[PDB]
Amino acid sequence: AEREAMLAKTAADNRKSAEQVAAAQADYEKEMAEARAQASALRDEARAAGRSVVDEK
Amino acid sequence: LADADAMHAKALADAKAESEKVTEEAKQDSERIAAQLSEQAGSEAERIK
Amino acid sequence: TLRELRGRIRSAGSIKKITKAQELIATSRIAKAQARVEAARPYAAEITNMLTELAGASALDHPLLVERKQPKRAGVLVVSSDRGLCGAYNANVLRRAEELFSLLRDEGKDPVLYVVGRKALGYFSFRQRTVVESWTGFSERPTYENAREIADTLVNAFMAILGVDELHIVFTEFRSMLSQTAVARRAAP
Amino acid sequence: PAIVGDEHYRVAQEVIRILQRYKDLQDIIAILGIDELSEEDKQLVNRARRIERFLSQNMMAAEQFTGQPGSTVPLKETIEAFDKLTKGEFDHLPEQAFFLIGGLDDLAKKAESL
Amino acid sequence: PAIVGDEHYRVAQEVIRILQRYKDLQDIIAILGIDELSEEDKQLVNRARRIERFLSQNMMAAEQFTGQPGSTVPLKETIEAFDKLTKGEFDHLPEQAFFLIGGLDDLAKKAESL
Amino acid sequence: DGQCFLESDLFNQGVRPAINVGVSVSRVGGAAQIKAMKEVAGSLRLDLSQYRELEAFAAFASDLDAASKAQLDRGARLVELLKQPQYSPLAVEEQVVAIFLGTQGHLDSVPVEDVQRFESELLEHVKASHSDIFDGIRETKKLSEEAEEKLVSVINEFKKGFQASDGSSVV
Amino acid sequence: DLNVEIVAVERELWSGPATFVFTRTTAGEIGILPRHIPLVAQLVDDAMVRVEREGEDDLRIAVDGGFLSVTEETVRILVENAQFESEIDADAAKEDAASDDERTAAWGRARLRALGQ
Amino acid sequence: TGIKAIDAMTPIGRGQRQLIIGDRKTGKTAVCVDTILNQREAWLTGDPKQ
Ligand SMILES: Nc1ncnc2c1ncn2[C@@H]1O[C@H](COP(=O)(O)OP(=O)(O)OP(=O)(O)O)[C@@H](O)[C@H]1O
Ligand SMILES: [Mg+2]
Repeated sequence: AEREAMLAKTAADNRKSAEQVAAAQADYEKEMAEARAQASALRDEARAAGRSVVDEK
Repeated sequence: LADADAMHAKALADAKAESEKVTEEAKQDSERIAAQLSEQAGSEAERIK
Repeated sequence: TLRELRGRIRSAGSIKKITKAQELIATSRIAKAQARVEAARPYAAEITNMLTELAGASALDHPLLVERKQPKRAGVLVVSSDRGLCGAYNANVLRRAEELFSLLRDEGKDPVLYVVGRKALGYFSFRQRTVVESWTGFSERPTYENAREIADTLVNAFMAILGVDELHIVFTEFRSMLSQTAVARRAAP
Repeated sequence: PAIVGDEHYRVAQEVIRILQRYKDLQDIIAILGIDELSEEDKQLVNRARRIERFLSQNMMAAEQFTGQPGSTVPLKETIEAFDKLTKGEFDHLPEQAFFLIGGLDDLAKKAESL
Repeated sequence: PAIVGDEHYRVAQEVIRILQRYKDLQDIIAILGIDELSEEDKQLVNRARRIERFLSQNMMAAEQFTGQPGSTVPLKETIEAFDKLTKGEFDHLPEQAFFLIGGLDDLAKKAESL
Repeated sequence: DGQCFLESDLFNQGVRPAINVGVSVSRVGGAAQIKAMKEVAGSLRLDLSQYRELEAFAAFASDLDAASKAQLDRGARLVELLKQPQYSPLAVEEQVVAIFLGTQGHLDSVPVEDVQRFESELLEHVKASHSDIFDGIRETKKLSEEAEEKLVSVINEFKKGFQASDGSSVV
Repeated sequence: DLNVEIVAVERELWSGPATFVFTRTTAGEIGILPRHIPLVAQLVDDAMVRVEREGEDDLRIAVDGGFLSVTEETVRILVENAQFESEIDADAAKEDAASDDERTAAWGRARLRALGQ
Repeated sequence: TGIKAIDAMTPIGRGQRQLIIGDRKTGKTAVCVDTILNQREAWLTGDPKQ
């Protein structure tokens, strides 16, 4: 029973091995894109505020 | 699964740190954009006056 | 000069009407042809499945599955339209056929022509290249009988009769409405 | 032919024949494109376009506008070039190869460039 | 986009684009039938039908005939209504609901009536 | 001494100014243009005329060579780059940088839908953060090698922090 | 019950369920009803197919050199050309059966067999 | 002139006659007005050579 269980465990293990390695790059790219998006949103809202102060003044 | 785990943790931590760096650079750029637009607003108000 | 200009205006208007009608008719026939392409897909899928099974059980020694030890002749079935007004269709197909001929000659094989559609016959006749056998009158609306005839001819030429040590089919893949591409598939071996 | 020689006259008149045939097809080219023409006329249209663009030359007076130095083509070279081009020996090169190139050596150089 | 508001220009240009596509598809509709269109084209045709019939209005000049008092639709209301139309927020109403109505209030009332 | 032929066909379809690059020309120009503009926009007129000619061929051809596609993309990006609002005259150095973006290929990674915004945002960033480039261009009328390298570095840095309208990165 | 898909090279002619199928493979006649072992068998050049529908009478089909196949989920009959018995022209089949060509005679004989001859 | 297209493809030098030619409502008076407006940066210099 334990032998079969170990087979199964090592299987899921190498599965996660390929996976987690793929997901590391995937999540790094995801967080990097989110950071770029927050940066762009900050620049865009700052530009909007600048144009708003231009309009108001 | 230990290393992949180590690599994923390192990727998350490095992504968070470099995202903080990206956001700091973007905040500085936002500040400079706001300063430029405020200076332009002042110049336009001066010309209108 | 004004009379000539007005006559040309009338001529161009008539041509515009005819071309617009042809465009709409082609729009209808594109849907018809795509529906007919999809209608044949189940047969192809099922016959491919059982052919895979038989190959799994077969000896895999049929002549269609083994290359000739010294290949000399490679038949080419160039599928082309039988009527004009198709833009670069025929030009693309025949340019790809010429590319295939150059590839064959660089590899030491001699291409022999089988042609479908009158435009390809004209193109090859102008270039003094002979065609063993050619069919016409069904590129606008093919039927399985014509495909059966072409396949019988090609297979018999492959079994041979001077015969051919290879055979390719050069035709236009209908990848999408916006794009079509001239391709060549080695149909045997 | 009595003044410029037989070869020059023959080349010039063959070029004119090709260009006139190209002009005669202008309406069909404009409407349906070169695709509808017969092969004997499609080849002629291709080499007619190549002859028309090869008659262009990078004039020395044009340096101030484009920056390329101007080229001078001796008569023998142009006669030979157009004799070759009308016969179709260059109809495998792209059209842009002949555009503002001014000679056979420059033609091959620019064909390599493309 | 200078004399009229930027939102006004965007809405007007979107309506014009939709109507232009609809007029381009008139040729296919009147010959091959409405069924031949794609799902996107069918959606755009319904939207264009509703936009085009919504440009109609119960003109005051018609009050003498029907007794219905004419409608003056403020520019802002027209802009918002056509922004909704181009966005498809009223694509589920019958076409007859858009005939001879001034503004979204009359649109809603006629929709309820039908 | 030359004509700027504004075409109604281009004007009515968003291309404003509607300069017909094929027919429009300046005989006496070239000598009057400052050195930096002559360097960056040396072949811009010929490139745009060739792209306009090629657009008709590619408007219906199913496919074309790699050169044809590259020329079509470059010409589309250049046309979007030259598109300009009204009563918004750019100084000569800003023009130099904007044309440098396109003629040197830096826009090839930016989609057509965002060339205008990319150019405007980069000009704002260069004025706010790297005015040394504009100062050099204005003062010496030439885009020096060091200035060109700094501008390329700034363009690459900015493309990291820019979104296409589709959300994808433009690097 | 069987899921019988009768597919012509041009179209998917028929895909209705059936309780039983009968046809002459080149090696003999075969009668198939559900859970039959997986099979693939060429039909005789003049063969005809019977499908006993769960509803009304069984359909008789003239089949031109088709391949029958059976798998736990479906029963396929891949045919160059297939005709329902109601679509058979008796005079045309009679004329074809008298034809000298082997293929034409086989097709006519198949049509006659499907019709009821 | 302050316009990217003209200052890049068809530069106008001082002493030149540059014909702005086009149909009605093609932006001819918006290219010459922009040119005039763009000269203010030079005007404020106070240098008659500019
Ligand atoms: N670059 C531009 N971007 C957007 N709109 C523009 C641009 N240039 C001009 N326009 C618009 O073009 C409209 C008409 O152009 P303009 O008045 O300059 O043309 P024109 O040649 O002087 O016309 P006309 O003499 O026939 O009245 C102007 O209202 C302006 O809104
Ligand atoms: Mg005007």
